[PDB]
Amino acid sequence: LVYYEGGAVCTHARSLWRLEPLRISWSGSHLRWGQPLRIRHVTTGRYLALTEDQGLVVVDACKAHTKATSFCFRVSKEKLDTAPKRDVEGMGPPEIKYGESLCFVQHVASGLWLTYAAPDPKALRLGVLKKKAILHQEGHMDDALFLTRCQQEESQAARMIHSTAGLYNQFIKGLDSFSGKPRGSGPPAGPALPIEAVILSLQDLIGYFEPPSEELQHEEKQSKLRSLRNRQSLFQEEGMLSLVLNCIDRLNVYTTAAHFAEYAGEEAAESWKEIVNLLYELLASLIRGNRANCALFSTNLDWVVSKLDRLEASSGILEVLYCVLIESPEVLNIIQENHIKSIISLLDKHGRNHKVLDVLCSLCVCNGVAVRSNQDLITENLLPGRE
Amino acid sequence: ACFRMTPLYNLPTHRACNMFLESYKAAWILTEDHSFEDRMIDDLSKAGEQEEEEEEVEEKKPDPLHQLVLHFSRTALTEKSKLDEDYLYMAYADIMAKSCHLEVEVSFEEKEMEKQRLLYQQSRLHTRGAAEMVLQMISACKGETGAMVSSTLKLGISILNGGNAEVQQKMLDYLKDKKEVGFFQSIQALMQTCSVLDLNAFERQNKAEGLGMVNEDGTVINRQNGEKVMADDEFTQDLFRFLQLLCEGHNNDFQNYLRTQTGNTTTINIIICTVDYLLRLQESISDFYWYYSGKDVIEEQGKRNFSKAMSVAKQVFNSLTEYIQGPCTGNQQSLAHSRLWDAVVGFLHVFAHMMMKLAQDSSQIELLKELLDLQ
Amino acid sequence: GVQVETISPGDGRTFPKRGQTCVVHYTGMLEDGKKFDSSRDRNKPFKFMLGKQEVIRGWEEGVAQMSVGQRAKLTISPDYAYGATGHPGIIPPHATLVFDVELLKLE
Amino acid sequence: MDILELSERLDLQRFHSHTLRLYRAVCALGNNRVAHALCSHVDQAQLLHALEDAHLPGPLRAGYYDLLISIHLESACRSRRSMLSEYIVPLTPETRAITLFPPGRKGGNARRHGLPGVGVTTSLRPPHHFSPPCFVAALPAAGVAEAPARLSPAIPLEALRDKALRMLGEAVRDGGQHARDPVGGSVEFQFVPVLKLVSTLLVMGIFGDEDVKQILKMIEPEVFTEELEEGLLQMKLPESVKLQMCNLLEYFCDQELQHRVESLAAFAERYVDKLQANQRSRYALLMRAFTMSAAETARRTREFRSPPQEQINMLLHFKDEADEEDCPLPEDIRQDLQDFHQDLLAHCGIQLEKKPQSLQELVSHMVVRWAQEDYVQSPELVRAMFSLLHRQYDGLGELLRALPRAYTISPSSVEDTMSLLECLGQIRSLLIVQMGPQEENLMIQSIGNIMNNKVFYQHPNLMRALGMHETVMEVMVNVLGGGETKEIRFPKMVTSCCRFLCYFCRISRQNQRSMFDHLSYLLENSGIGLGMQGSTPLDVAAASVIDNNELALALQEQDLEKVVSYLAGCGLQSCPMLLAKGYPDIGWNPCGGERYLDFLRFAVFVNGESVEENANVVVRLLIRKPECFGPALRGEGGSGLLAAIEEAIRISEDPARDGPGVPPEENRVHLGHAIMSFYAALIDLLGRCAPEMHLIQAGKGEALRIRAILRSLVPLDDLVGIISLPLQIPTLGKDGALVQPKMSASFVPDHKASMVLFLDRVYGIENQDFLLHVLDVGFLPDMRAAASLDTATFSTTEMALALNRYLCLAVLPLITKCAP
Repeated sequence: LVYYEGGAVCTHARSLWRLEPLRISWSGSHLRWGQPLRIRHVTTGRYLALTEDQGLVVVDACKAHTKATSFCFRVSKEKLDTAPKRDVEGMGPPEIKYGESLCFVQHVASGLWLTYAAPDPKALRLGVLKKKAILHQEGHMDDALFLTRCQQEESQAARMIHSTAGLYNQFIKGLDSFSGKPRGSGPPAGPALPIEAVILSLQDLIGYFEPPSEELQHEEKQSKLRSLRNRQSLFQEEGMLSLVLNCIDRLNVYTTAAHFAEYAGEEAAESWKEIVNLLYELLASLIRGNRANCALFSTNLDWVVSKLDRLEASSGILEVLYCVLIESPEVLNIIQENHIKSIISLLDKHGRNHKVLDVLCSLCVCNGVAVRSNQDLITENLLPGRE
Repeated sequence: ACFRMTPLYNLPTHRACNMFLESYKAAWILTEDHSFEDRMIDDLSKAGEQEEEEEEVEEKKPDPLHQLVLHFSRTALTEKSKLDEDYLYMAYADIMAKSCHLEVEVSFEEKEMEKQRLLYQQSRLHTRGAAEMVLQMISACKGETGAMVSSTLKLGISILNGGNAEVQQKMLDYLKDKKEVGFFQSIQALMQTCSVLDLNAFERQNKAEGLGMVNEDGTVINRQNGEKVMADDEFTQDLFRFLQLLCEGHNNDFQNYLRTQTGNTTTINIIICTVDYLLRLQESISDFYWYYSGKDVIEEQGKRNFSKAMSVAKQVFNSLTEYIQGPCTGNQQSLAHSRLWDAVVGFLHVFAHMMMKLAQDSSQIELLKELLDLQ
Repeated sequence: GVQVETISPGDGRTFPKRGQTCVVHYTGMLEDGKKFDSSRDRNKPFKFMLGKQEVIRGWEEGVAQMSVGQRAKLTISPDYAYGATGHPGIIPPHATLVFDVELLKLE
Repeated sequence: MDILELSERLDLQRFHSHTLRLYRAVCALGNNRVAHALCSHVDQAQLLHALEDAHLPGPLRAGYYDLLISIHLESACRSRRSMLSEYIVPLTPETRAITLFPPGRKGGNARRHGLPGVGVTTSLRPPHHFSPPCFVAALPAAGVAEAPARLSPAIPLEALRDKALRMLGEAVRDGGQHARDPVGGSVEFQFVPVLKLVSTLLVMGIFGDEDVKQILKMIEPEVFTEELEEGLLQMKLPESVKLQMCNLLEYFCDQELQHRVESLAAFAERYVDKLQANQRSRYALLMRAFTMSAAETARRTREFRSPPQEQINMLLHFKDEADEEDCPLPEDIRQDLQDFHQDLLAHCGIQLEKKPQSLQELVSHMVVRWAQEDYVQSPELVRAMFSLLHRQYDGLGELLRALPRAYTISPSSVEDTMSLLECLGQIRSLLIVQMGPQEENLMIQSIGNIMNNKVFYQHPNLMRALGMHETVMEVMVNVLGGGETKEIRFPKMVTSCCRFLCYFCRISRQNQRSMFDHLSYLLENSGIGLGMQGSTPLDVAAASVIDNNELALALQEQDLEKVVSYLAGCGLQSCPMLLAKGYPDIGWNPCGGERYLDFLRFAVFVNGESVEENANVVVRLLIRKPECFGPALRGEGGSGLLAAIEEAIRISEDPARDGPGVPPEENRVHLGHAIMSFYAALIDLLGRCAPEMHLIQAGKGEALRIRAILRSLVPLDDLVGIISLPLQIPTLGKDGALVQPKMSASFVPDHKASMVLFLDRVYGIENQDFLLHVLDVGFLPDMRAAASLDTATFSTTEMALALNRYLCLAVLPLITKCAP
């Protein structure tokens, strides 16, 4: 469904759209009033379309058939459509400007005009900023739409989110297929998982989210930090974080690569550990330095602590927890004795690591504020034993 | 009440001492003038022994003033949700702004000499990144009015006074190479915040002054509150004077940059924003004139409020004039297609009627003169 | 309870009386052998008046049996001592306490 | 092992350093209990040995230094630094002796500065408090959060300071030798810890005059000689060491400023004594010479007629010498002030050799030379050095900014002022840490102690200078923000935070204005207050606005719009705690609506008169959002106000509608009472918004419009019906056991009083027939009821008292008005 909305959605990716002219050649030509085209949602990959059953919607490419998905930009609602323009080679005249032209979107076949539905009862009571978009014969003055540029970084991020979501959902589906089915003394007999693609995507995304070097000059480093924060926020809003968590859970159900192999096979078992480590690293990269993304774990902190004992990705899980604790006071407030004891047990079981001490230190104080309960719990649990 | 007003000798000692503290502070310390800005700037500008090393010429290490400018630019560039107030930045910006200007017939020789001295004093700053720091702080404020942005604007005006082409070029080059929308977004937000005459606030202040209740502490008759009507007039004049100075000298490049920013993903038209503020001010002035229309004689507070409004409108007119002068044809066309005509119509109406009214009473001659100069 | 074993003898004639301040040096160890307190490290003798309840029962009764110049080892069960609640950070719950106490003087 | 083996054993070194870091974290920010616990794991002997140990690695050395500071010194230094900004100077002979410059041959203006940090300081700083570390002590039986807060562990300060001086001197001497085996492996690891300890001790006030002199000589002997070895400033140092030097110089500049303030206070004492004597003599002269000339005599008396502050200002207004003659004071008294002013200007350096010869010159040259010698890579050091430079260049402005925080008190008030200072120190400490039950008990105890203290009443300007109300607001709002959405934490502490702020506004207008300035922010946090029982930030705002026409007129629109939006939301949905408790679901929240309505009442109506400026706006906003009016008065499909009251009475009678009907507090909400109170408050607000008679008479169109709008909203018949509505009355039955109505669940006379006010201000009573109608229907029955209740059993009943108040307040005055 399509809505008019205001707020952070303007910064977000899901408000992004791509214009695709029908002609393949010179598709990058200057847009022209009355030019038929298709409107694609970058992240989902879906195309704006008119469907008899649900009117204005976004549909898949397979369903798109150039009559539902064909739209044109019109300077004025008055419609003559006496002569269709001829196909033109080259870039052509620069008719439509960014941020200046007022454009009405018209569905070519029906001739209907894109417009807001108008509030349904109790919507005005809520005051919600969402106004469903419809195709209507008359519409209103206000229907005119400005077109605004999108940064290359953000467009690339939207496309990357589309591809990553598709790949990771396919991977999750492959896992769920044999979740409860042991292959036995035989193959799993299901579609091969995309292990190499997942590994490469994780590596590329980690490099994508890598923080700027400390040796870097201050202004450039600040610019990189901004870009990184915006990119983290976009991925989070489109839900890649939750997808990573789901993949991690599906992989965690299996204790070891052999236990994984009994369900998926050795050829995936070798990459199991690499994939879990890469997933934890990607999670840490996404949430590192991001207050909101680190705060999200207030709802599920047990998700991180429960997994600390696991050997395969101990360091990655610990880094994730360290990032969360440095960033989010909320987590500190919701800490409990069970979590503190689990971390102390991590010291006992995995040896003397100063990173655990740094985690404990972060628990005590955040941004000039001390948590007395956490301080006292750490003291009472760790110190008196003296071992 | 006066009988109860005790002679100070009856007053307890500690209360009297505190009263003496406030009185001495106001009468003596504030009245005392001490100028350390020029000396401080010279001391910081001087770099010592670098010629003695003779490698410092190849190295070009910053001088102390350059380092301070770099520190403030670092603070501005630092990524933050909000710009925290820095009394240090405020004080140092005041010091530099003072140093630059450091201000009945004058010879051409003399005028040229003062121009040259001001250019040197401005060079002390803009050779050391002061212009870039000013732009960075305006971008950092993100449209929130404050003492920080006031000091930044004052510094910019101080370095730009006389239409310094070199400062203009530095600012424009920095903006074009950075390609950041935050600067003009902040300017637009600041204009939107800039206030106009409010008849309700004027009436409330009049009621308060009329009451003039005695304060329980001591006695304060007719107590006065901070000016409600157009309190940010100094900030408004500073902002529009900064914008004017940027285009001063018929700098077509910066004029066209204000109209549109080609490289940037989004564009803001400062000329149209100025026109909108002028229209709002004109509406306020028209309403306030209507309020005083039946009344035979405007009172003193009304005269002061008119004077503030007309000074602001004068600065706005000068800024628009400076945008279009040179001439800049694009700015001319934009204004021709803007609402400036409606603003001029309202201003002419107010001018005519207030002229006729003010002519009637001689005490209103100064306000009439200001009105005529505004026309 | 309190078990007292003489490390070094005292005078054998002077014993603390109620309302009489006892000045001591002590070194505090848990039964495992870990030291948690010592007045000698601070270099300042610890003074406590008998019968106020400033110190734990173990100290009260054990010093009651001691004499001037006497050095003794006092073993105090948790019941005498801080007990199940313990002394957070310092002493675990249900910890027997071993003290090396020298009764320097009475005042 | 020997801990020195960690030089080669690096992993253990990192682990132990981070262990010390953890110790510091757990004892951080006032956890004195944890500090006492840590005293066992790391003892005083260990810490001192580490301080003196040359062979330790730098991480461990610095960690042990910082651990010592955290356990023993950090909290004390924090409290002292918090107090240092203020300058409360008692009037004593010690204060009197203070002079800008120290006695000598040279003239005060040209006469050489005294050494910083040396002399007499009379400003009040609360003493430090420490507790010995003992682990054999009896465990308090009292439960946690009730026991008094533990003090920081004790450390022998005289030994520590002597040791710090000796170690700093040895470090200076060895740095002079430029040896290749520095303590900690670096000049930084050597110098930084000692300097931090010394600065902490200075701020804490441990060092005396002679040791301050020793430190000053270590810094620079030539400048600080009083009437070879190389000083730290000349040594050549890394940036961190320079930063510690900057902190020390900061302290000494603070001391110079404090000395200036104290000297000014002493001069004020002496000068005020002289001026008071002279003024007394002059008024004796006047009382003798009134016979000579009446007019000039009266003109001179005008002085004594002026308030004392004006008299002082007039007497001091003789600087320009143009107003010299008008000032009555003699030339000698004037000259004393002139000489003091010149001496103060000289002290600040305003009056204008290579060798510095002064702290200001030393600091300025040192900063400039550092910047010239190297491009500083530490922004913290850059900020510190340039800030200190600014102070040296403009001391006088620094004094100007410090003066508002200077206050003079009699020595008699010293003990109470110190108690207040302690309480304020605890409150300030509470800011940094997250709130818990113990911190709440402490905050409440401190607030109660402050209220008990007289200085809180006698010296409100001192409280405003101290910024104590702002601290209370910050604590309150942090607690409201924490768990804001889910449910309100520490309602008791928030209630105390009003009682304090709300009383503080009551004390003085200037306090009320100061809280008015933050009004909006209080209103931003108010949203939860509707659910909140007891005092709330909305009540704080009401105190800020109450009975001050100036503040009411200064009040800005957007605040009223925000209140009206909250009120609408109350009219639109129900509160989620009543549903959680099981209360029957309804559309709207009458309780929160009532809260916002009485706030608007206090805003609009002041001292017996309506403020039309706010009232007209309130009416416009309410008509724009008619949900505030209630589901009754809705318009389409809306039951009238009288029917709403009747339905509320039926609900009150019927349980499962008043409440869940499945209360230790007994304040449990009763829906009928809540609805009736909401409507009564709305009617009262509208009647108060109603224009005044004299405006009506003048014929002002806006006033007529407002009255017509109010009349359209509320018809007269509904008001008369509500006034006629019966009120339950106490009776005796079944052995005479008093059957007495429950007020919180029943219709009450105040509900009728609101309607009476509306009728008087809006509709009025002009005709005998209507007056008689009202009397027969509603008033006379209630008066008869009150009189009948005027018996021994019933006289003190709550209903009888309510009826008497309702009558005297609303009805009887109206009958007196309509008597003709």
